[PDB]
Amino acid sequence: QQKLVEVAKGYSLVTHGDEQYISYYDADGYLVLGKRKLNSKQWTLHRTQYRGHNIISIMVDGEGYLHVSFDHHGHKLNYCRSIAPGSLELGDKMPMTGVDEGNVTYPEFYPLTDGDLLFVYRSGSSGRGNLVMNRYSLKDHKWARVQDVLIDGEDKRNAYWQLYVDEKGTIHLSWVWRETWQVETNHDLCYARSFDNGVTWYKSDGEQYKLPITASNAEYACRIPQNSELINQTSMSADAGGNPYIATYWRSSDSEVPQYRIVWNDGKTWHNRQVTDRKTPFTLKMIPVARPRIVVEDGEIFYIFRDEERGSRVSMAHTADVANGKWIVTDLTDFSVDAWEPSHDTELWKKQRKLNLFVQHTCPQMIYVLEANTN
Repeated sequence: QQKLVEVAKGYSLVTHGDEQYISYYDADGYLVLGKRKLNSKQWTLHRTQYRGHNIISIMVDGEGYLHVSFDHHGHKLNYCRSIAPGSLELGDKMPMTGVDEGNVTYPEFYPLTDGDLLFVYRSGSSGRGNLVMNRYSLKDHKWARVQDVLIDGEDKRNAYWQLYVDEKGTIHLSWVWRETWQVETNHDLCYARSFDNGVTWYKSDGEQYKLPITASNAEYACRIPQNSELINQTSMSADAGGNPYIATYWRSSDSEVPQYRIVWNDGKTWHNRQVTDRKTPFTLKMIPVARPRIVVEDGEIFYIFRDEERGSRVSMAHTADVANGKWIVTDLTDFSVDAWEPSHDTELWKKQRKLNLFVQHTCPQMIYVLEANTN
């Protein structure tokens, strides 16, 4: 039933309709775009005109156009669109809004209701990283700025964020704060959501934010102090009811051992729960565990990770119900993928409840799509 489907060797996975798209850098450093029909193993692979840092984000809009952004130097925005619906061929680089596009890192697309797109990036044009958010309107075929300043670290702070657009079109946002250049100064887990494509933001209790969101006015999903081995830049999800779930890891005050965690809000309060039972300490001050990924089905969680304790396999922790059920931990591979961190086809889960993972041994190594069993 589970399958490990070959793509190609390389030095980011999205379904639209019955086709799955992928992006990676080949051995010669060229950005490749590929697609297959679902339930087949034949990839059409298109080496683009662009050569490689090395972050690629793709998304397909409601018309079937592929939008692509890549971060090499962390300077000018690199943004292209396919020439036609369904095509892997890219046009020339183009602007989005033409404003604040000179110092771009960590591009991320998300799909919105009715075929529109969201774009989030880390802008460096102030001298420090700042979340900038744009929307692509399918009806007028242009990009517009949604927020210039959403999370404000004032003089004192950087933020590291993750987002998810749920099955109702709500934008979920969570982040950690970081005080200095040192990773040990990560602290806390904060939350916001928007029901109106990023115009207005709320806390989970229904209180409306007055923007920007600072450390003073933020909703704290969890208070986690500095020196807790709290990692930055993970992922989050939501169920069909719009309840948010955040996956990360940190170490409790009394323990030497960091543990994977799930943090979620049930409509009334925040909960957190330990996911596995690790025994090996590590400190962030080659990290032996990966940043986690999650998919959810009404409280049932599939939590994807990688841990030196388990031989650096692709691993899964699964619970039938995050509120009450035990976690069953298994390996999806029986081979090490070393420094790999999970990513998955977010749209395929939302539309079809199939979990597909981008898998590659990470230090040319074969890229695979792992088609996991979840029911």
